[PDB]
Amino acid sequence: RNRLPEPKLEKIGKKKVIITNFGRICQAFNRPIQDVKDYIEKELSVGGNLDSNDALILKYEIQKSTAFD
Amino acid sequence: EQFQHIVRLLNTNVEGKRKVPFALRMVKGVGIRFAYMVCKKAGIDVERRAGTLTAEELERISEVIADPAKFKIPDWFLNRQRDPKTGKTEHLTSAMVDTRLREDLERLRKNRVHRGVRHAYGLRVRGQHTCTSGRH
Amino acid sequence: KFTYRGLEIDPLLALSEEEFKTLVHARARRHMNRHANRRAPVLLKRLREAKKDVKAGEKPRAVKTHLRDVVITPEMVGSVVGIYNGRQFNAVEIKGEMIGHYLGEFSMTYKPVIHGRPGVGATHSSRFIPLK
RNA sequence: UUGGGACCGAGUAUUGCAAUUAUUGGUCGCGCAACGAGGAAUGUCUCGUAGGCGCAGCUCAUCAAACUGUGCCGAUUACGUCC
RNA sequence: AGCACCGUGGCGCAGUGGAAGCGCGAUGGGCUCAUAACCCAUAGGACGUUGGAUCGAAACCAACCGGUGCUACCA
Repeated sequence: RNRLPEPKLEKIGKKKVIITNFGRICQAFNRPIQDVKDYIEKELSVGGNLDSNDALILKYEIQKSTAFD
Repeated sequence: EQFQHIVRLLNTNVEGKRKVPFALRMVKGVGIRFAYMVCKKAGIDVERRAGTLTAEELERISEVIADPAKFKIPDWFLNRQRDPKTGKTEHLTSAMVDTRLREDLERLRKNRVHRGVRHAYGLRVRGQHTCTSGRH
Repeated sequence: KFTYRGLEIDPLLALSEEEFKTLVHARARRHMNRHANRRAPVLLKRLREAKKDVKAGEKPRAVKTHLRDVVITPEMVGSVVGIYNGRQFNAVEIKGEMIGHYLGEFSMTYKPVIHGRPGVGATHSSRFIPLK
C-alpha cells in the first residue's frame, strides 16, 4: 500500500508526451536514471530521450490520462 | 645609426613609433596633452622615436609631465583638479591611475552612497539603461 | 580622520557661508545661490535642537523628514536623519565624508533585484518550462 | 595603429520652484572594452529613383539615434514571366 | 572455469599507420496563421587502463580490467 508519486504528463504537439515528474519517481524506488528509462521506452517501442531538465520525452501518443501507470 | 626598439619612459615599455606624441599615449597620456612639446624642451615633430638622450633628451619630457606648474600654469588640462582629500593636485600618471581610482571607489563603498552601491554590483553608475544592453 | 579638501572638522565649521560655497563642488554652489529665502526652514531647527540637548557618549535623537533635496553642510554633521524612500524612514548618521552630497543618495528607493528563474515566454523556443 | 570608441573618475557653467538614480553642454585622463565585412534566413525598391549627406518644423524650462517636411551629391540592372 | 567477440562525444556507432567524425540528442536561433516536417549555429572526447613494437597511430603485440555471447556445472 506504499505511496508512489503519481506520474503527471503533458501533451505537446499532439504527438509527444513529456513526463515532468520522471526524476522524482526514479529516486523513490531507489533505482538509477538510464536503466529505468530503457525499460519504459522498450515496451512502448518508441524513441525520445531524457536529458533536459530531467523531464522525459517520448514519441508515443495517447489521449491524456492517468493510464501511464 | 642605432634605432629604438622597446624604450622606456616610466620603466614601462614603449614602441618606437616614428611620430613622438603617439608613442607617449602608452604612458596615459593622450594626444591633446602632448602638444605642449613647445614647453617640453624638445619642440620636435616629424621626428622618430629613437632620438632620445642625445640632444633631444628624454628627462626633459619626463620632468614636464611630473610637475606642470613651472613650464606653464593652466588647469582645465589636468586629470584631477581640486582633489576631495587634498586642496588641489595636477596628477599625470601611471603609476597611480590604478591606485587613485581605486581609492575613490573604496571611499564611496564605506559610507554607502548610491554611486558606490551600484558599482559594487558591477551595474552601470551613470545615467544608463539595462535590460537590452550591455549583455555580457 | 577625514579630509574634505585637506580640512579637518574645526576649519570647516569656522567657515562663513561665502568661504563655504567657494570650497564646494559646482552643484552645491549652484544650489545655494539659486535658493536663498530659507528653503530648509524646519530641517535645520529639528536637528540643532536634539543635537544640543545630548549629554554625549551617544548619538542625538533621530529626526524624520521626507525631504532629500537639501545639501549636507558641516553644521549638520553628527546628527541622525531620516530620509523617506516612499514607505520607510531610513537610518543614516552623518559622517564628515558626507559633506558635498545630498541626503537622498544614502537612502535606497528600490530593492536591488536578484531574480528567481525565468518562466515561459523567455526563450522563444517552446518547452512549456516545468515548474517555474 | 593615430581605425573605433563602450565603460569609467575629477573640475565647471547654464536650464528649473526642485537635476541625487550622474539632465543638458563644454576640456583633461580612462581606450591594452568590443568589433577585421559577417551562418540558416529575411526586408523594399525601376529615375532625379536607390544609396550617401546635412538643415528645419514637430514635442517644448531643459534634453531626439524618433516622426513630419525641404534641399544637396547621385548610380547599377531589368523594362519580363508565372516557376 | 576456459573460449570467442567487443570497449571511441549524453546514447548507438564509423574509422586496415600521416591519426577526432556520423546518426540520434541536449541548448539557442530560422523557416510555418500554429504543430509535425525541415535547415543552421553552439558546447560536449584521458579513442578502457598499463607496458611493448613502430620515424610516426586510436588501429598492430602482450598484461590487467570491464561488458556480452558460447561451452563448463567442480569431492
